[PDB]
Amino acid sequence: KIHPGVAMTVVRTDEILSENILFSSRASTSMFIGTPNVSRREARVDAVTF
Amino acid sequence: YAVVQPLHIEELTFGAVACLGTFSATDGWRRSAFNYRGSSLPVVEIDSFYSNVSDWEVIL
Amino acid sequence: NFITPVGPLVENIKSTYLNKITTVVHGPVVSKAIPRSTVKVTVPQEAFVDLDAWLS
Amino acid sequence: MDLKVVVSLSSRLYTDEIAKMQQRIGCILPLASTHGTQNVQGLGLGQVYSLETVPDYVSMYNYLSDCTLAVLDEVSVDSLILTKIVPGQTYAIKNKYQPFFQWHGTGSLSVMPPVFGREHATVKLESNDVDIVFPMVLPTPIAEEVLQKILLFNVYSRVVMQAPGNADMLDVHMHLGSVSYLGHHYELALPEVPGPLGLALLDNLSLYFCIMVTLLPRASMRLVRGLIRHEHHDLLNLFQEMVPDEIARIDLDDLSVADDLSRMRVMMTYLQSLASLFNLGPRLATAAYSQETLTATCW
Amino acid sequence: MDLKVVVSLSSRLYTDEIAKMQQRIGCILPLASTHGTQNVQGLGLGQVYSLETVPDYVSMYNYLSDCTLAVLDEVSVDSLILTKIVPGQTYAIKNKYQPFFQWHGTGSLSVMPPVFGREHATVKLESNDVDIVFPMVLPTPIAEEVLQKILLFNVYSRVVMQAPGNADMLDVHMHLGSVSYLGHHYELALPEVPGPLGLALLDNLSLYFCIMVTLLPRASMRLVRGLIRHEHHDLLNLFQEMVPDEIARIDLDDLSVADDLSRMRVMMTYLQSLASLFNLGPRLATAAYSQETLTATCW
Amino acid sequence: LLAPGEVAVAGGGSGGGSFSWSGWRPPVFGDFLIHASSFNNAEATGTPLFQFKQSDPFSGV
Repeated sequence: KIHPGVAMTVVRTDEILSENILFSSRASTSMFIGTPNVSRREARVDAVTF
Repeated sequence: YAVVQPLHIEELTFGAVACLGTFSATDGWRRSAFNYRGSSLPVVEIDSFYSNVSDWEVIL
Repeated sequence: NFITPVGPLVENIKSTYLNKITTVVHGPVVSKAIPRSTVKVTVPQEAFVDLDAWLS
Repeated sequence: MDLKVVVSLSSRLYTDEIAKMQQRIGCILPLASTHGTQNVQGLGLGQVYSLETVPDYVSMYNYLSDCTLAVLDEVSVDSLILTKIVPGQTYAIKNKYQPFFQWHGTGSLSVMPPVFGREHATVKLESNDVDIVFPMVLPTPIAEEVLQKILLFNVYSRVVMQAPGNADMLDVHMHLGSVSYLGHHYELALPEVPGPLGLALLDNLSLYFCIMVTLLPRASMRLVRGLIRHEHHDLLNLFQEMVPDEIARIDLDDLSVADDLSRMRVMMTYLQSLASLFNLGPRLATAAYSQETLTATCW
Repeated sequence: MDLKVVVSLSSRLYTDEIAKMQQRIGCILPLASTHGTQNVQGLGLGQVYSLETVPDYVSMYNYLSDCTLAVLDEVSVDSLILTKIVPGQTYAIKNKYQPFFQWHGTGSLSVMPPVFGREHATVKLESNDVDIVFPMVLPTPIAEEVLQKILLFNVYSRVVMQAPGNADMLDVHMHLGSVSYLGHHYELALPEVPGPLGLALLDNLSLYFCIMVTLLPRASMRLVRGLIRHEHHDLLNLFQEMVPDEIARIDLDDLSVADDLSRMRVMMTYLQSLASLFNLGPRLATAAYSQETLTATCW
Repeated sequence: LLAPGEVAVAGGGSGGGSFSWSGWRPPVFGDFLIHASSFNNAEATGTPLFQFKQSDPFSGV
């Protein structure tokens, strides 16, 4: 525990888990919706995925 | 290569590898027992297998 | 090189002298029984080694 | 049955990059996940090949053989639509890679990282803060030629550490630096430092060499000895009148067929497995190619 | 899906040549074009295996790997009907190949160029002034023994021509003359002691093999010495002991870096092209076979 | 079952002629004749098998 020629500066970052509140005023955005669909893909031996 | 067998002509080979098929990742190979004769054996089982055999490739 | 892999069991007739075994080579391994049941290839856990987890 | 991915951009792109991306329609690039909708971060080859990290060129190969290739189909302001490449289907793919190599009908194509340049491959998306790096595809005969050029550099650059020799670093850069083709010479971008995973591939190669060297057939060695003196041939013109001294020292005992036979039997099994080391990437099969249409039908 | 291909003939066949080709009704023919209607100049190997020029083994190998195979189904007076071989389909073949090898169920069949006489592979169609040539289909374990034995017989014949003191020809024919697989013994025929350099199939195969043999101990020794690093592959030191004494003494200073780089590069291009050659090209797998019907269920 | 394609298309002719649907390929089965004392009947129905290539010609087992 002798001193070398130099000092040090230490940096560290931390996380807080805040649980925030949101406010959105009326009629802020307008959205357009398309028709949804189902599609077949990857028919394996026993199983088919949709 | 050190204990028993350093070197010879035919005895050089170590082993071979082949491929037995393709199955789905992210699943398959659960573990289960194989019950016979009042004694069990822990066994894995693969789902949705697709058998596909290739030849042996020498590893060494 | 004298041993050739063939594939998982599918059907087995049990006979006194000469059995008749049916495997599936190069195809979706599927059971041929009348009420269908899923077939899953089984390997003893003592021999099976996950190469992907050992790598990790 | 249905093979389509919709890659969604978080932010609109600029009118110049939508125009640049459209020149690449019909090109392959590997995406990370096999899902119907994805981000842009899995799209290119950009994460493995970054500006802040050195290119390995062998970790990049390993990224391609693991990923799932897809063909770019349609480009818009907020999307890029692709169709994934699965084993049991046929595809129509265009030849639009910038260092231009011309394909033959009924040939086999190969997929390799952007060996010829970082800048030839990338379309920079500064709107979405990403660089989309395309892989380079080649005909198989020339792709193997480039892969060999890259590996021998990892050895010879290290062997010649800092040599004032005019012969060194000028011969290994004129021999290994370029790949010639029909009326052209294409420079390769070769790493300043041969990194790991490229030397570890050459370590496996050596193990095959340490084996093969003990079982070389001697009848083969005595043939080349007789031909380098007595006859004149273009293949043996590499050797001058001078004969490699190693062969005269390796081959002393008289030829015996029963020994050279079993030497050939053991050796041939190693070459069969040696071939697995060289492919190192995904290969395509092409059945039709139009010189003018620039569209193959790959399988 | 339509797999039929109708080959139309310019002129009607003789009543004899119908008997010749019907005998070969079940067997594989490589097809130039994948389209439904075709010419007769396409199907044979007469393009690659021709009476006028010297045939090559490594040239026919490159063709069969790319080409489209097909199976004969019916022969008419002026027609030939085939069905293409494509993935995901099961076909029934017969074996009608003049040098006869027995097949086995659940084995691996290989399609290799005809290394026996022309007369065994060909059917001459004088009416159209063409000969159609069939590739030979062997079980792979038989095809390997046949390859490496005719390859050695070519090296030993050319060697004894140089100085008859090298080898004894009677001892050669008895080793390399026979092939045995699974209790069956076959006495193959050997290409009539050719004599000049450049007149047979295997002469390029042997030269690529013989040159790769000589360059290996020099080239392999640069690797293990150049690769030694801090933390290399752990098996590297163990196999380096294995190399013969006379190879460990190789002095790398005798050859300049330029000449050493030239020899190593030539060796790798032969090594890479010789590995895949020994895999025996396009292979068909088997799931059944009947000795009396001669019909294999292959895919 | 009596349909030209390799897989059955239900309804007979109805819905027939698609022939390109998920590329479902049927399995290729193999049949082996075994010494009954060589194979234990209590096997897991799915275990991978291996055939040793005999060296006696014109055998039947």
